[PDB]
Amino acid sequence: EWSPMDPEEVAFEEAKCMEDHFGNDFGLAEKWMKWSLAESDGKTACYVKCLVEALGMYDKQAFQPNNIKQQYEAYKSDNGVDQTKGDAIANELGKIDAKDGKCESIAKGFIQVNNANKGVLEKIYLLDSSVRDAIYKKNPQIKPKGISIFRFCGKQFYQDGEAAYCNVRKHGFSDDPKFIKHSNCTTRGMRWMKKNGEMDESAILRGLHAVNENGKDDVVKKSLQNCKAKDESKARDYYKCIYDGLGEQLFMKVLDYIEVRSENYSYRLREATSKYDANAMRSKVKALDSEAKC
Ligand SMILES: Nc1ncnc2c1ncn2[C@@H]1O[C@H](COP(=O)(O)OP(=O)(O)O)[C@@H](O)[C@H]1O
Ligand SMILES: [Zn+2]
Ligand SMILES: [Zn+2]
Repeated sequence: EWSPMDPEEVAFEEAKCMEDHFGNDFGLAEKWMKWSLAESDGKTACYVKCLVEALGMYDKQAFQPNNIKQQYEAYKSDNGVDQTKGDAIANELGKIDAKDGKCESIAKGFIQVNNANKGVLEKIYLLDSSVRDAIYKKNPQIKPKGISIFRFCGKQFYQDGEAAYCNVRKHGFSDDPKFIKHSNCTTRGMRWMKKNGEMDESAILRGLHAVNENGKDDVVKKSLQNCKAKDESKARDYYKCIYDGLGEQLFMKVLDYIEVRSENYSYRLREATSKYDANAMRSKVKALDSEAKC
């Protein structure tokens, strides 16, 4: 089921749709980040479809006005949109064609509504820079941009420089009791574990393909299938199952790149940081060790 999303959740989902559809056209990716959605750019049609489904705007045959209303209500004290305009676009979007559910059908009505209320959707869905940043400042429990998911989780459970923490940095795993909470936080933050507590196999494979690995899909599937996990330590156990299946070297190569990208989800969509560079990763991992005082 869908529920209101915080600015980190929307930014995560937006970046995932952009990566899946931009097709190495960075100028088109730049337009999407600015929400310059124009039917006339080839790939934009199916990108909008990805975006509205991921944001809970589109479900069955047409849009869901009560989802958009729920998203507006969840952050009305911060989105800067009047109650009149809020309920307006919810109903205004829920009067769309849709019906069949094609890319060009949903994108046409979305681009049409977006241009009639420019900037309002970015505010309601917490992608507007001022709305996003104010929410982050008032909600320290949400991971903001500029800090990695592992560092954000690590600061909750470990003292900087403590031995168990530096083992996590060095080997990606720890036997100490705090690692159950930490790996639950990071596996969920990486979306390897979904909100409902179940593993997302495709999300793990995204991390492998990001570092240009290709033959290990059926290896990950077996690790998950044969894993004996108890609900008290569910994420930790699946995390260790993936660790053992891939081995430390490959597992950490995947995790290090996930960590670097988690500071700003648009990382791979800028051209200079669009390609995995194993040589550049060494100094990035070193800087993250230093940040943790390890
Ligand atoms: N919590 C977050 N964690 C990681 N990346 C985030 C988060 N929130 C937003 N982002 C990313 O931040 C990017 C914006 O970075 P930057 O362009 O320098 O900031 P701004 O919006 O001010 O331009 C967005 O495209 C989004 O992907
Ligand atoms: Zn090691
Ligand atoms: Zn096969």
